[PDB]
Amino acid sequence: IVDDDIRETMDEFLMNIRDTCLEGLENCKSVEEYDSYLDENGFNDTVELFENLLRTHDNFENEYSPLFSEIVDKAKQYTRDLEGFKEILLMLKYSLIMHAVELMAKKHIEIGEFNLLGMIQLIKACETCHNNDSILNLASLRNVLSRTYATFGRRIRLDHDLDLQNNLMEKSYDFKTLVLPEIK
Amino acid sequence: LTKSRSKEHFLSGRVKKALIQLRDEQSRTKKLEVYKDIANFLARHPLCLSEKTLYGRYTYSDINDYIMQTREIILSKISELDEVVETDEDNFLLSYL
Amino acid sequence: VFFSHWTSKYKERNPTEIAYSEDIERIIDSLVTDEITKEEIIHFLFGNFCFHIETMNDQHIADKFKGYQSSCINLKIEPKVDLADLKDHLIQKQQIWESLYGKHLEKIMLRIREKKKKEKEIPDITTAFNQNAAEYEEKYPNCFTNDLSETKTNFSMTWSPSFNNAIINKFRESFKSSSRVIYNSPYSTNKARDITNLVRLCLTELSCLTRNKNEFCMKETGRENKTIYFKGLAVMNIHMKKLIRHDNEDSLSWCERIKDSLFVLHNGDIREEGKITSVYNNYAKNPECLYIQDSVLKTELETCKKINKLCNDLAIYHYSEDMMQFSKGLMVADRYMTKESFKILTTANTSMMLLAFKSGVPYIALHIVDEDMSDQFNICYTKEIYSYFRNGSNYIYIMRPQRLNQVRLLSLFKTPSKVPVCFAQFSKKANEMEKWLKNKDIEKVNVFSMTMTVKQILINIVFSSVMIGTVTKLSRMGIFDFMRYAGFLPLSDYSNIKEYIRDKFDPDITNVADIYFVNGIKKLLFRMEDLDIIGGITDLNIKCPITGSTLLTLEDLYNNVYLAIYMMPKSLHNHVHNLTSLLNVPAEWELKFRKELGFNIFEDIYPKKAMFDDKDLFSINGALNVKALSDYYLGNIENVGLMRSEIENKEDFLSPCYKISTLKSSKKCSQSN
Amino acid sequence: YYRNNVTVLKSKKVSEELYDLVKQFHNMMEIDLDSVMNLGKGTEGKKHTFLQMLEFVMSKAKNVTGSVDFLVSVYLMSMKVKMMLYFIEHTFKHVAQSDPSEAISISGDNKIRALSTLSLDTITSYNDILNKNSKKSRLAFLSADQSKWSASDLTYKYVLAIILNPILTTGEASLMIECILMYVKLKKVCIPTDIFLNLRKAQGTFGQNETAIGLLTKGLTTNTYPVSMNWLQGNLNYLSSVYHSCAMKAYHKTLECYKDCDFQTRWIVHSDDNATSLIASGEVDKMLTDFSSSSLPEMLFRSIEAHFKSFCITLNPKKSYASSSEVEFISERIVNGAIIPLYCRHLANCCTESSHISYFDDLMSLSIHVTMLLRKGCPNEVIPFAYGAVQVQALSIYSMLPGEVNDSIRIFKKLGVSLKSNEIPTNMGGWLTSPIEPLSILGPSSNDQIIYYNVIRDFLNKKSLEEVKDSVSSSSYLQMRFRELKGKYEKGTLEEKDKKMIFLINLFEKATMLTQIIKLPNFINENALNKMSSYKDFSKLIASSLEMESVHDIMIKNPETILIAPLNDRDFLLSQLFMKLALDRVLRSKARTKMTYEENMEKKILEYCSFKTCVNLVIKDVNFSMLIPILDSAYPCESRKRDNYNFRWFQTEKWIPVVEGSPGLVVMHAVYGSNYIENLGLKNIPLTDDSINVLTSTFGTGLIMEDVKSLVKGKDSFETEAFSNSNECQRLVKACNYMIAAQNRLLAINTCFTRKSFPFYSKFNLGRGFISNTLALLSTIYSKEKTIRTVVSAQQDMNLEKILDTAVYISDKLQSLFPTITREDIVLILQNVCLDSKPIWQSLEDKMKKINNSTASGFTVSNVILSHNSELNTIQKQIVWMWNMGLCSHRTLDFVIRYIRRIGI
Repeated sequence: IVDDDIRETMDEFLMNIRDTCLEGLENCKSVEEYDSYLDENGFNDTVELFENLLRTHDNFENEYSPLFSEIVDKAKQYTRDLEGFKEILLMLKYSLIMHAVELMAKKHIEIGEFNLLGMIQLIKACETCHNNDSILNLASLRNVLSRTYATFGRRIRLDHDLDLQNNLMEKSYDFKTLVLPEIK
Repeated sequence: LTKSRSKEHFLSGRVKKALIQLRDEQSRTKKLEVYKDIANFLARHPLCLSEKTLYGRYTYSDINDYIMQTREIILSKISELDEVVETDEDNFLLSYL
Repeated sequence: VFFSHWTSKYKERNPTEIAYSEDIERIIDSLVTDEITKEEIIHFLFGNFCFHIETMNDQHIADKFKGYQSSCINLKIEPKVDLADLKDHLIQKQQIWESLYGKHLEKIMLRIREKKKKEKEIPDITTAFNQNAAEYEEKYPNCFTNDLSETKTNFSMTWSPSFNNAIINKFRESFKSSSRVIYNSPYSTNKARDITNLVRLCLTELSCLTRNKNEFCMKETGRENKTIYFKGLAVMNIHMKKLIRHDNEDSLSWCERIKDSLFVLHNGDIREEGKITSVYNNYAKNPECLYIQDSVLKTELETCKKINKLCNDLAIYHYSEDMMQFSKGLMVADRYMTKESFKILTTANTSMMLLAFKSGVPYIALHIVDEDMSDQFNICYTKEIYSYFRNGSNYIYIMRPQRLNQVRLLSLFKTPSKVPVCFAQFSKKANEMEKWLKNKDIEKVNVFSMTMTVKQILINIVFSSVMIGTVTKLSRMGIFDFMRYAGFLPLSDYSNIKEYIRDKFDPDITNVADIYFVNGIKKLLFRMEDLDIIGGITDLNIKCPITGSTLLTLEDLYNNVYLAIYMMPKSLHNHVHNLTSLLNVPAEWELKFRKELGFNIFEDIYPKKAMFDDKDLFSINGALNVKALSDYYLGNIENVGLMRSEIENKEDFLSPCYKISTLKSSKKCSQSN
Repeated sequence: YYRNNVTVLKSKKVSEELYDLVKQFHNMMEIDLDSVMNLGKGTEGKKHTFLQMLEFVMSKAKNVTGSVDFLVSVYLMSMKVKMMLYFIEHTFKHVAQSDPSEAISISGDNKIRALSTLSLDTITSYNDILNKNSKKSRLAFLSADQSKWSASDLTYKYVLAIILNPILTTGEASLMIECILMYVKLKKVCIPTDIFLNLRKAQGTFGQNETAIGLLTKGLTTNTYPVSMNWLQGNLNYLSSVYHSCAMKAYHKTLECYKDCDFQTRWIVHSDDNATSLIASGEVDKMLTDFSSSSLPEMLFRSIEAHFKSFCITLNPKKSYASSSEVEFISERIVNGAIIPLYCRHLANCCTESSHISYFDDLMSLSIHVTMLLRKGCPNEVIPFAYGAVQVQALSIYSMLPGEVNDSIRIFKKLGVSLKSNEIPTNMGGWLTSPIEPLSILGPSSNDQIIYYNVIRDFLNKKSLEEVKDSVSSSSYLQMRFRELKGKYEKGTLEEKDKKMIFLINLFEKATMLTQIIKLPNFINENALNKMSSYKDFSKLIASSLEMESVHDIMIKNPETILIAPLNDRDFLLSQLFMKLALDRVLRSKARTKMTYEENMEKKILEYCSFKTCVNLVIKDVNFSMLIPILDSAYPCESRKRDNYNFRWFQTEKWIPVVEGSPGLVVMHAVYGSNYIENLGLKNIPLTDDSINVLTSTFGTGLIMEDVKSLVKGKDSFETEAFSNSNECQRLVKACNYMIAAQNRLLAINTCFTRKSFPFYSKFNLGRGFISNTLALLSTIYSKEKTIRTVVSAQQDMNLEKILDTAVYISDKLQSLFPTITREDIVLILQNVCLDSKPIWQSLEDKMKKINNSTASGFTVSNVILSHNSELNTIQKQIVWMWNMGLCSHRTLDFVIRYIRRIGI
């Protein structure tokens, strides 16, 4: 790898990993303060950084991505065997003292006459428009009506009236200020 | 979203059925009557689209072009059907607009 | 830093005057203007490197400094060894050298104002065509005219109407009769009689023995048989050089007459199985088996079914297989057979027959026609039918010969890939065809119950599919690259509206029914030159091949005209004519370069004549491009050491030459031995 | 013979030319073994670099010999001129790489559309920000092509350039200057001999004169003709483009010399191409009267034409066209910020050309074209006709159409093979019967992997591949299935499933991943091996027995030669030393030329290591393993799936289950351009390395004694390779490769010292058994609007801190926009709203069940802080939120709030 600051950064991270791991596996006669020091900088602080650097590198997706996969997959195996060896060390210490992806679909949720698919999208567009102080687009109001989406697909009808005036709205704390700085 | 009801919910299907019947209508006067009714309805209901309106990638000018094309087609059909010989139609639309 | 290596042994060499050529000093001579002499431009040229000192090691800048002093000493220039005087000299030199864009700016508006005159414009496209036709008229006489009856075959090169040894047995039991001759306009010294004599001779008595099961030679007949045989051979020569103009009348009316006649010729085949049909409906009669989620979509699979059945009604796969057998029979007919032999070609159909008629590249097609669809078949191929005759309830026709080429055989072999996919694409593009296929269902589609508008657009799509899929003539190439070079019109002023027609157009039109294309694109261009402000909608124009009103998006027209462009093979003439063109383009270019620069065919290159000063033909500004390169290398390469190490590491010159894959793979060297 | 030396050219092998020049540098005029085994011992041996080779050949050809090196045809170049052109282009290509607005250093295809679209959107953004409160504003673009870039350009402009580069030193700048000036004073083009004879005969008998191309010759007395300023096209696509961009910025800096107007002109330069713009503000009227034009594109065209004419660039008016909305780079003209798809080129190349070597590889190339046309926004009904079109061209061109000879289904039916129609492999003449999704996402390995997966699922008697994973990964289960297979085979009670499985294992036995099996050669190289001099050197230095045992003995002396790629000397030349056609074979196919035709096709059908390796390459594939489960449980529509229907399902279900299964994208409708993500070509190269060592070992043991099943205890190399080849050697080396980790350090001295057998053919391929990658598919532009589970849990592990800011956000905001909502409804919508194709609640639940189980157990403080340190550090902010819906236990909450939220030497 060549990219200057990030090159030095993820060189530094894994040389720290390798040196700390060889120093943890250097000598061990005493009790588990060695592994207690090894755990947080062998498992937490650096592994998820390499997992992050795999999925956020953009200009290396065609030149260094199979390299980075072979780095971070071995890092995953290193994390798992760290957990196993640490459990073995704990067991000595206190004695001496698949289908989860296939839970998708059935995604047509409707509340009353309004679809609960375009509400989230329209309201995140509403927050985006208020954040940059811009006017809402008409097209974001297109996906509100259920009748356009009622011609195809199974319908889930959940009977809740559109009530917007009671107590449970008061515990949100999301930008109570009304900002209309172009309006008389 | 505003919990308000719009007037005359049952016009689009009736207008579509009337235009489908006008495709097969051999009557000269009924076409003029239906087109005059359409012209009166479009005059009585104004359009409130603003100049800042943007729909997707279509600006207000594109929707105004569609409105102008529809009004041009309707007025061309009216002028083709109604034959009143040159009664100075260039001075009434300018005063009305 | 980074341990910079010296990747050469030329450390003591100098770019100035130690090299072989003596060209640098005449570059300096050509580059001195007013108020700039030899010494100052030499100093700037070989001391502007000092903008990059902070990002280099000390030995490299020492090498540059000693090269600088050696270059100054060797060129009889007083050197500057100090740094303060060098910096002062270079800052007044950047001051005088940055005072040069004004002169070039004045010179380029001077060149634009002299380019503004001496040019002329055309009012409209039609006047551009008339003026181009006028130029071609005084270029060469004996062309244009209004005579349409003198032209060649219009519907490309092949014929195949709707209706092994049993077929030719049927043919030989039908040819025992006499003959008539019917033409367009009265001819003289009628050669159709000789062709009728030729087919009479070659089929009556000499078809009983066959060499290699499809061809046969002739050696022993009487002298009159050889006489009429050689007479038919003497018929085999037709040459023409005319042109049908862009403003001709009633050839268009002829074109829709032949289009309607060919469509009513189409729906007459009675076959239901074949070669191409099996693979296409095994992919297409059950098209859900190529998918996974069938139940999500139900308005697209049966439309493909409907298109497949409609093509089965029009025998498009049957015609594609017929042209396939035609093409492969002519490919094998080009073989070691002599000049007194010829061959028969029989397709999978029951009444289509061919005669090879010598090796060459010619042939003759034969036809068998019933009595119900009779006179419009005389309408169809009337320019290339020689004769026809009656036997019982049969009409038998003799057709005009022409010539072949192997790339034309390739273009015919591609036909089962040519016609169905383009037919499907244009049928997708036509929205009224889409709503007609949407209204009808799969067991209620037929050809005899269409709307007349649907009828006419289906005539147009059948004609365009056949014509695109059977491209064989040079005029098709000409109209195709004219369509591609005139596809730049439909946006704002691009300064090529008519000048390409005025200068770079090549007027070459051979036979009729391409007038439909040229006035379709003329209508399209006159629709596009109608006033456009900012933007608009698409539907107000018309397709080129399939008319197709109420267009969806301009993407559709870009796609379908570029289908009509991109499916043309390159050289339909020879490999040695485009080969010789690729050699002669640099030959003529270098000859006129040599003529403009005053060199001859015997002298050396003579690198600078000091002519290289803002002339239009072959020159530079001299002092400008050197400054542009100087500040480009200033503004591009920053931190020279690290990217220097990147150059030495990625492209790895410190490794041997075979480590690079691009200099070891099969590129073929062409060494001289 | 006209007192000259006429000589035609001959195209040799590039590797052979490098071998010859590397020889003749080392005074190696005659082939001899002892002149190269004497030196070059390991990494301390003799070495040569590129530039000393370059200057050596340059000093060799500095001697006058008729300038035979400077004799080139079009689209062709000699060896030394390839070296100097390589030197210029490959020393300057990183300089071209350093320019952000230039596109000769493209990443193949995607960088073109990406950079053109970003140029367009930044230009339009600059127009939009200059539209506010300005006096006057006008903008236009330019897509320009030059007339004859190869022959109009003066090469001497380069001579003024090379001396200005600070990247070189004094001496290599002179090197490039001298090679350029040698390129211009000796250039000549050899006319082809056949057209020379044709034109000479035509002049002799008919013309007695010639056209312009004959006046260079002195009455056609010379074969070759010189061109001076024409560097041929395709040779310098890098340097010329960058200096053309130098002319572009010369235009820019020329236009800031104007006083009353401001200009900001950016550019994209490809070879033979432009895409630029110009922005003018202020008094436009006096500016356009100064340049004598009425429109800004007119002024831009005239200025650009005059500037290009000033520096030997001829612009062509018929092809360069400039408007206010179009840019045509090579194709896909983008209008008003929206790209036209332009699948006309893809569907045209679907039926206009092919590579024309074999049936299978032409089918592969056209299938790649199918993937391109499907990936570029295909229209509605043309997919099955495109399938049929590529199939009928694959059938009609080489391997004949069904119903006649050379059929695939007919041969299988006349043999009575139990296989059904829609599972015949594509090498066996099987048609492209794969569905849309596996061909679309993978390409070459779609249909074969699908049929292999289905038959392993059938014989293994499971229901899904997730069952297959933990069923196979447990050892000795495959052994008991294979032994019950042997019991069923000796008994004779086999069924049709066993017959299909034995046919597919013996099919893969005689195969690569997918080879051709039937491989008719060309004109055999035995009459053309004399063209290569390496074959001459291989055959220059009873007797056959001693000579082959001697040469195999000298491979055994240094086994590292044949197996590693050439690293130094004494391991390169020894390694290289010791290692219209459609019209032809439409006649050559239906023939008995190689003594068999379409009976060799059926005689291959007539007749556990392969089993476990094939089920392993089924299960060790990464993207196929996540490809199948999103197919078999997929919803039809909605949740940004079906908003329209006009060819709209043809983009969304093609990739939204696939691409959003990965992160980095939220869009629905966009033409995508993928990487080379599917790498099935990393399992095959260790197997081939084992194939060479098995071949070498088999030759060695078979030529030291006969009928070898075990050795007679010779040396340890023979003994350890007897351990290698006792069972299947590929299987044992890959199996022992999962727990040996040598990676010896490539010093060629400790490599032979450490272990002479296993790291030789296990660690000298720079590759072993590892795991591939899945990318984010690189969405190029928006159109007109057991090993699985660990890495996936790691995806949620690194995504945990993001979804702790996302799920809490959306839960709070849905509680904000519905105040009558209940906790069961929160559970329901959190069970249904998914991110990165992962439902939120079950993804949190699988992580938090183990930490609640670890907390509720009897472990002490140190056994709980070190178990889930990352988890507790992530849940510091929203532990109460996890306790709110009854998820987190009160013991875990108490633990979090108490321990987290606070003589001798």
